[PDB]
Amino acid sequence: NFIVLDKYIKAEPTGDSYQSESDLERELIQDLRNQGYEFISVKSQSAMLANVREQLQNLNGVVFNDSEWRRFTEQYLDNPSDGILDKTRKIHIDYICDFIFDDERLENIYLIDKKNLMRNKVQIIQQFENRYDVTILVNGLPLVQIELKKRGVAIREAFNQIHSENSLFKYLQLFVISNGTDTRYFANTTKRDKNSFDFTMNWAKSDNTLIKDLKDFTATCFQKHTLLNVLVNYSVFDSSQTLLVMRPYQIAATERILWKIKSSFTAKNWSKPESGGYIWHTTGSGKTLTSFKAARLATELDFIDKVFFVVDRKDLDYQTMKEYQRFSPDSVNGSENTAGLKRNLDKDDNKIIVTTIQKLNNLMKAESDLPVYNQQVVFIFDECHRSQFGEAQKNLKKKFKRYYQFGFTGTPIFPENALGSETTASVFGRELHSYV
Amino acid sequence: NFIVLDKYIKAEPTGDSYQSESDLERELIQDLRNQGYEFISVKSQSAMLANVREQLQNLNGVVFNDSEWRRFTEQYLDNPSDGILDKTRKIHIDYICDFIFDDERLENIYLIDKKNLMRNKVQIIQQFENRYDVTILVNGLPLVQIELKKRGVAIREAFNQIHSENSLFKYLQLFVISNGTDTRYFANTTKRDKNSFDFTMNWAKSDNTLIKDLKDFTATCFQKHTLLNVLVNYSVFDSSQTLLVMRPYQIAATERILWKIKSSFTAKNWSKPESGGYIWHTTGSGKTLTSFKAARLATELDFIDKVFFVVDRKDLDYQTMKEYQRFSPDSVNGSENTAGLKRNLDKDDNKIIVTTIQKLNNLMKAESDLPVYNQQVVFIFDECHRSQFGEAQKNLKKKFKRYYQFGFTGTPIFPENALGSETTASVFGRELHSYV
Repeated sequence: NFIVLDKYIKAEPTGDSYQSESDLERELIQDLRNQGYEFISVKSQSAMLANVREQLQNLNGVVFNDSEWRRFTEQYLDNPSDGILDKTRKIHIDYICDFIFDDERLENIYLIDKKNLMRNKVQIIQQFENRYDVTILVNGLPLVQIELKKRGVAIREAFNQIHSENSLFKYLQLFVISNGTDTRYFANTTKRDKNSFDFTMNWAKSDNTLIKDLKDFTATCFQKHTLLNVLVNYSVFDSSQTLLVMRPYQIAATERILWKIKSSFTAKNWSKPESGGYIWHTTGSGKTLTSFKAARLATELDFIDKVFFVVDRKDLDYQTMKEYQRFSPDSVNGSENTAGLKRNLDKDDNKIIVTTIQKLNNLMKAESDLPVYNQQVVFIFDECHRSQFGEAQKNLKKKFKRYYQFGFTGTPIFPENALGSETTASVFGRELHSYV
Repeated sequence: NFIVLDKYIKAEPTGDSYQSESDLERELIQDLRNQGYEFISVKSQSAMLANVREQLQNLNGVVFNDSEWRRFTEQYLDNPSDGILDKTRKIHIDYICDFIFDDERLENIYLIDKKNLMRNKVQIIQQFENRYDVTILVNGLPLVQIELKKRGVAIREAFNQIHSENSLFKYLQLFVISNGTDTRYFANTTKRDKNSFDFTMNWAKSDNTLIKDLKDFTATCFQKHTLLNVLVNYSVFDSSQTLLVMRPYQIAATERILWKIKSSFTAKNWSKPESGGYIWHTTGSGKTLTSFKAARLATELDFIDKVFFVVDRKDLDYQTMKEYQRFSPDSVNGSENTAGLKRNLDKDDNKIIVTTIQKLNNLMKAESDLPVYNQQVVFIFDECHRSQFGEAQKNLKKKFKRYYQFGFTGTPIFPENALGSETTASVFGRELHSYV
């Protein structure tokens, strides 16, 4: 089911005292091969590229000769004129090459299969030819680089010590830094003070249970679906350009939201006060980012037709829209009126719509039985049922039925701070995932 | 010394009855390895390209990695978008790639070393994956394709029977067709009636001794310097486009001319009536082509400074010039006057000058001790000492001294036809090479 775990797995030390740099390598290879991986031997650079033209065969089902592989190698996969940024863009944005065969038919060669990601074959290798390196290599390309240390190299100086040929090691998205007792991970940002252990991430369980050691970290995160979802569906290549990786509580809340959608659609549920739910992530979050990944994975999920991330305007429809235009390509304005918002409800393929609740009430109190009624519609609020039970919501319970009404709160109106509005007892029902 | 032989070598049958297609293959491989060749085994297509990045190393003295070899393989040597014509042009015209290293220095990668051609390493391979094929493969590239037959396949139908992958076999310049008794050779022209055995060539000795069998043909022509000179210095890629290969008597006459130059320069000879010489090739020759190769190999020979291929104009300075512009790049007009011809004697790097004898007499009877006197100058006449002993020639014996005065005749004035002028007794001295 989920990605961020709910059950605390068994974590035991298997020493192998962690003042070494090879025993934890062997233990890590043992645990990954227990998790059904494949260890091959490439003490070279070209044979690694020979692995790609065989592992990609199973993923695409078509046969290269050597002559097509010349073109595919030098024009698309292994351009010498490219660094880390465009190659990361090739990982996350342009991951398909529209390749022309010598038989002259255009076929789409993938790199990472993103729809049905079980086909994406993983392998494990280690260092060859600096320090000691283990590499989880996905579909021929090296993606995750586990870098190991000792206790004398503390976690702050672990990053601070060290930050063609080879050019193939510019596909590395992550750098899982660990020593034997603490384990942190991050993406390609290499500053000294700011990109220290504060910007890196403690992987954790659902609520607050942080993970430090290796064996528990390997048992949790390095599953196939888990680590491939962390690589693919939960990382944003911002057009700064900067790769941004979600926090684990963000991923957990997004998974609870999307599984609530998935479990509610299969049991024909809509317009129920228990069909909703709400999240409390207060601040220091990038709630823009969590809401964006929730809405973006909702849009492709094919059960629905419209997603309304909708707030109350006090310079928010200019602000958060500017956030979602930062995550460059696509989000449709609810700007500027209730004439053209209907045009946005006519349009598709860019299904995330960011409007204000006031334009929605101006649409819903009039305009005579809109034709976007029967479609499956997901609301993502801000100032949710833990902040309001507003007149717009009872207008909504009057008009709409096939809606999944979710929301976010910054400070929830609990019974402990019930001075403003009610609690959540008949609007969103249960709380889903929180952070404090 | 020479290329076309003067001594009849021993030709003996070593049967191995020639109703087979494998015994003459074995005999041919035995004879070529007796002539100091190398037989490797490539039952593939890619490993043949692996031979190139090792044999070219000795020829250029520099080291590729795999990444430079990607660029050199796909951009220059093995373009998929090229056929036979541009690849033949790469053999004979653009045989150097100005390659940029990954260390960023421009160095000139050769294909065939043309100045000191002993470095050009040859190998021999046979067929793999049609009929039976033996291939002499020069410096990694396959150049000569010996194709073998039997007696039941007659020499006329031998060509007439059969006229990516592989693309490497488009470097083939020749097709030495033989059966076991007769042996013929030609270049890339594949018509039925016209490009039959008439346009192909009987290799021969100096005067008239034709060669038919294999063992004598292998003992004569498949020497390293002999076959590499036939490939390199005695083939013209005409801008028709058509590759033209010289006749053996043409090559023999050119070699006698150039060795007479080489033996006369080393013994400080000039202005002697025995320092000259003359050729009788009557017609059906392309005397334009023989004279062009004589003058062109004279110009690069570095002993001389000026070459005057000079005739008497009856629409010849427009005709033969049009022939030498057909052999596209470079030949300087003696057109149109004795004012600008002096400009042509000032200019260099295009040392072949085609003027008329009348403009020369207009230059030599006046203009007061020209400054192009002391340079080493080779005259190539037409209507030679076997056709005239003209007043221009005694003006020349008055003025010039450092000249090598050669000439051609169509019908020689022998003593047998001495009605017109004298013989050659004090002008060019000895006859050099003839054909009838």
